Amino acid sequence: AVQNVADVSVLQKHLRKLVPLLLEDGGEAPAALEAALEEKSALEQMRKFLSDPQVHTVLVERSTLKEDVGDEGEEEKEFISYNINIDIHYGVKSNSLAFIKRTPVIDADKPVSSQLRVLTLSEDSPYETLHSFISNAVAPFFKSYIRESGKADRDGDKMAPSVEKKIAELEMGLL
Amino acid sequence: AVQNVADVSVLQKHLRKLVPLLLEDGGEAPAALEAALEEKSALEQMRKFLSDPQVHTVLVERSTLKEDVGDEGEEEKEFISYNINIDIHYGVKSNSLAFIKRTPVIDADKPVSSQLRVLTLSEDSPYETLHSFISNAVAPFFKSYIRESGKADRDGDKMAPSVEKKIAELEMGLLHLQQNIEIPEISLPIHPMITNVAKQCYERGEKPKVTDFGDKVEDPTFLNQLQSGVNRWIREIQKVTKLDRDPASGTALQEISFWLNLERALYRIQEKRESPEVLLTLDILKHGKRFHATVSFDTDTGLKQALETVNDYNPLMKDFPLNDLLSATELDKIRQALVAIFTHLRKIRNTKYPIQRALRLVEAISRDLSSQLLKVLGTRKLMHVAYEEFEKVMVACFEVFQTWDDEYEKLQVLLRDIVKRKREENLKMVWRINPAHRKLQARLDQMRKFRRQHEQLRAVIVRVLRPQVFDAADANAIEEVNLAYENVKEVDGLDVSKEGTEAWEAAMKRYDERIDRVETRITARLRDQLGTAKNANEM
Repeated sequence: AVQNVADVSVLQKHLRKLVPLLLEDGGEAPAALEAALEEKSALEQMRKFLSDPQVHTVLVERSTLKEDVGDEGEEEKEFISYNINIDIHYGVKSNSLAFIKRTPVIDADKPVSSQLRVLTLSEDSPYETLHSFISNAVAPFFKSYIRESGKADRDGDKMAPSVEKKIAELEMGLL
Repeated sequence: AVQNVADVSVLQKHLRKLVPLLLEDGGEAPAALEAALEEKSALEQMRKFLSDPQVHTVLVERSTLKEDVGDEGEEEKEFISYNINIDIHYGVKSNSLAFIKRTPVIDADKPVSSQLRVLTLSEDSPYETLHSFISNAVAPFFKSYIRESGKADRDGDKMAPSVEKKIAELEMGLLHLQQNIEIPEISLPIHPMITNVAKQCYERGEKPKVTDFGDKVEDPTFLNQLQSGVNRWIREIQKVTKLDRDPASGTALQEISFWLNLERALYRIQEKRESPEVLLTLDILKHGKRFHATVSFDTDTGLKQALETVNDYNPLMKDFPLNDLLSATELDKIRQALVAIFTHLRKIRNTKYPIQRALRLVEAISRDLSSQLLKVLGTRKLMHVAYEEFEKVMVACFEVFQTWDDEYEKLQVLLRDIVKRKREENLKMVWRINPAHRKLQARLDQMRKFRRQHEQLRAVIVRVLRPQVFDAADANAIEEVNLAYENVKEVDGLDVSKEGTEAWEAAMKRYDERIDRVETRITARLRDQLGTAKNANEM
């Protein structure tokens, strides 16, 4: 929703201070993040994402580009870059951070970081990526909540055991 | 793989920088985090996490503890309480940060954040969250991965498209996500001091006044705290107000429960905010001209329009025949309730309701029928149901289904009436609906057929298979018809699996094989007995 909306500056600065801690494991914002700040297409797409409640998903793809080389027998160097993504895409040799509004309504007064839900992805293998992550994400948490919340004692939705079977077959197929 | 074990300090600093923004839009690594964060209880836990190439889950939370304080003056005191866990579960009144090692042992020399993925926890509705977020995170990503990897190009492995299909099964299979949590009301999430002061000023029975609050009646900090609490309460009631189960993916029982739940909740909240505490709070905040809170509360009700949306009570008019149906165990009562509920549906016309939602509810009714009538027929025990009684009960059930079909047709007429109404606004008018029971009825009707033929196959054996009424072929064929009848009788019954009908069809094509053996025998006896003349026993 749109009653109060966080500014481009504050959100982008938060992202600038946040990303290097992740895609550099505690590094500092590089020139790629500078371009991300200056990227007008990104500058508008993030405004659309923050404003529009139709889509609550956004993606930033710190991309590695095959930089040409002129060295003496040394293969081509890798150059860190940036990409903005309203949708999500199969990143290749390009690390990614996903931000989807945990709180669908958008408010500047509301903690935007606590208004957003954070995921990330480094390109090693999508198969094990999805499998292991959903496994150690929904196997313990979902089962714990359903068992301990008394829902296992509630017949209102026998939907939970069915989707437990669904989760199990998900993990089987993905592994 | 297994590599160097990381140290506490590096990841500790990383998470310390990451948390405070994610938790409360700042905080800059609060010491409450660091107290038990540095504690040996968490320290050995995380040493095991980094070292053991088998554990890949951890849950660091920080509950804003609702510390109940018994001292007079207020109700509760806001508190901070960092929490360490190695397993993940729904933290109550708190959001958490999970961390999954992508490498079974993680080191600092390679980027830790590269070898481990971050999850962050939702306390509002963790299930709806995880569902929607996993969907929006993997399904488009997985589709893009399939397209770029060319999984359709190499058909040697076709399991990735199937896992895409099962991901779709997950996402569109459950949307309710155990919806309709029956939250009818909550406590008062506002300033505690004003509440306790008004409580003590009214328990005396002397009408809590403007002045008894002292300067707090005009204190800017006190009034701002009142506004913040009122805004918290109004946001909570808006959140619970905007809730609406999707008509699909549920059931008519779910819809009626949803309707009644929202009805009683809106009643209790339309009777709750009128408590004198709320009234005096608003009055004394407006005393300092805190008009923003007043206009917000005036406009952020969000329930009025919902109240007229529920002001239709033909809902209950259909609900009662639904209850009769749920209690229905016999076909006559079943389509009696069908007639009544359809009449009430025709009576919904004067009321306002989402048309697509109404259609989805009709489909929910249709397959709820399918289910309960399946239960009824299984009760009838068609497994070895006798011939004539099978025909009788099937005629009954099939004419009840024809009554349902007439109800369906008149419902289409009502849909045309609904389109006539739609002429007032002219939105989408896509119409498509199909109860599964038809397929069920499919099997039903085809079973009637064999029953017919089998009857015809009995007396004629005494007539045509009997020698002019040979004995050896007669005996063989009567034995075969009896045994084939037995096998086809006990092969399937109330069984409603269509593949069960197919197996039955194999059994009856074998039946017809014996029958054609009989046809050959009887035609052979025919022709070898022919040639005499036309009259009677000759032709």
